Amino acid sequence: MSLKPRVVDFDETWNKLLTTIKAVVMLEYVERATWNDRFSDIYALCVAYPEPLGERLYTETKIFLENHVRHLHKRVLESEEQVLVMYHRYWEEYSKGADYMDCLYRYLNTQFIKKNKLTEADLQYGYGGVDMNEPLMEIGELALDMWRKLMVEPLQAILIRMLLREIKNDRGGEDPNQKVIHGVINSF
Amino acid sequence: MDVFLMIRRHKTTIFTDSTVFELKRIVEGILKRPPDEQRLYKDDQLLDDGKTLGECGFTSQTARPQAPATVGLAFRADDTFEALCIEPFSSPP
Amino acid sequence: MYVKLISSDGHEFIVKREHALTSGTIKAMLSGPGQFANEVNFREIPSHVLSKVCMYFTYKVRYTNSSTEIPEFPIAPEIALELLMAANFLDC
Amino acid sequence: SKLHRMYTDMSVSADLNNKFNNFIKLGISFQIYVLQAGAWPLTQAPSSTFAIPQELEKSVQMFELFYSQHFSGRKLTWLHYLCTGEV
Amino acid sequence: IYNLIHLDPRTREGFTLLHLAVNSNTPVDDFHTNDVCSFPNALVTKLLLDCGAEVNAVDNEGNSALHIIVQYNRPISDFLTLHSIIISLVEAGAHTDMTNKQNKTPLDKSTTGVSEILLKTQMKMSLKCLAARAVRANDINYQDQIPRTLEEFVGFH
Ligand SMILES: [Zn+2]
Repeated sequence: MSLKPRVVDFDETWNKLLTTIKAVVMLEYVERATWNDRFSDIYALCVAYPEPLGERLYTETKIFLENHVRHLHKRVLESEEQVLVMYHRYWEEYSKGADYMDCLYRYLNTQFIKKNKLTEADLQYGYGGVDMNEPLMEIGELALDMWRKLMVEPLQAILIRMLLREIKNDRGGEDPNQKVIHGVINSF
Repeated sequence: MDVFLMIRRHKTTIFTDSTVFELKRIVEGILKRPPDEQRLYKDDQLLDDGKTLGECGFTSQTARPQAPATVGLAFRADDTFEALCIEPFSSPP
Repeated sequence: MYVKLISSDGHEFIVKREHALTSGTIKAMLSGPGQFANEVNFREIPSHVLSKVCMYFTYKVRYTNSSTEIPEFPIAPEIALELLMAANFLDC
Repeated sequence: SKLHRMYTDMSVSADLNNKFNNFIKLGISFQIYVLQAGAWPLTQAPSSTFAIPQELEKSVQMFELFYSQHFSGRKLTWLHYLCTGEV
Repeated sequence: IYNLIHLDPRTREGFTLLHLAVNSNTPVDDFHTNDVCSFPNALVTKLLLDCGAEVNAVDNEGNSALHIIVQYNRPISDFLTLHSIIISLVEAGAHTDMTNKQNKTPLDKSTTGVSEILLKTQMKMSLKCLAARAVRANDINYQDQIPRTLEEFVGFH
């Protein structure tokens, strides 16, 4: 049976996984059979005969996401005054990519993360936390929290200033693209 | 009607829950193949089209949720469907 | 309305999709770019255990909060361990 | 005390009727009551088993179909001599 | 309340907050037994669950906060409270079938009639649990064959 705990190369498996991951997050077409085959590598990693390897995979995915968001931040902050129309493109891409990614890590979410996840109850009434650590979170939660942490905070003042300025232009009567502005506001 | 039934073609299995011709029409809709070309061999015995559920002689006791009634279907082979068998599934070691 | 399951053995089973959506893993697999238009292939599951899983699907479909005794699901002795293993990867 | 449980009956009956539509999601217009047998002064048990008309049986079977799920351990009592309908 | 449930308040026999709350509260006395602090009450357990106490807290006899509820003696007394407490307990993912030492299914240890039926209204059938019971019925090696997580799961059955 190929569903029995076994020994496989973590690095070799990650090499093959990253190729599919990069195409997925960019909303690029991937072969359905390849998707189905990759869906089993996650379980193969999560149950390794010597020792479980989910911990390393978590940080590896985190660092890949951080590298990609850094590249996107570079590209966006390079353009000046075109951020309005640029924002929508890669926000649309990243949101769908995050949703699909959260779908794809379902087993890791269900069997690993929730056990060490912080219960919402103590995050509310209990408090009880002051450690210098980031507790394990959902993959989509990682994606969104990181996206807020690393991109919107440095580049918020100029965006809000130009949105307020465009509000005056609309008060003048002219109507810019309502879809783009609505999506930008809804992103908040 | 409320009958747990299976169709077994070579590398093909169909699960479905009151005449034989109705089932032939259903499997035609499933596989887009004419119903008269296909035919049913219950225990290697041809089943006439229009044979209702009552005269099939098998009721709820045979058609079980856990053990559905299995039916062999001779799919059309050139003119007519004869001598067609499903490959048996792999047994545990 | 109907979805195809392909085992590592090679046998193909056609099932009503409303039955199939009982297991969360199958629902998640359909979600994403692989919209398949459907057919699904598992590279490691043998045919017989997947057939037992399909019978579990339809048996759960038949009786849901139904009144009176519910007939137990027969289990073969040897395949018990394989069923326990295959429960996770489908998360049903 | 007996008067107090009179008023709660209507609120209970409305709740027992509002909680009657979930799992269904007949050909007749069906509006009915669900009463608390322990409260109402309707302890007259029906001495005759009135055969329900077949047209109304589908609703009656529909009625007892769902009462089990969201009302567990509760037993229904049918007062047919109080139910009315339009023909 | 949260800081207290975070440390383990476990007594000598093994009981926790929930176990004391659900069963008969013996030491009620000196006007605490009168007009206040009715045993097997629902609101206290609801508050405790909301604060985030562990649901399937293991017991030295494995009553597991569910086998206690069924052994409620007279069910008609505070029957609605029993219904509400069962609804709350099945909420938040308390495994329905849990056996410690000898197989103690909550259905079997229950001896109060209609209450049994109430539990039947809340069970959810899973292939995993059913297969775990089937394999437990036999004596099959399960060491290093299955993944790590399901050893504790097969062990529960
Ligand atoms: Zn179980």
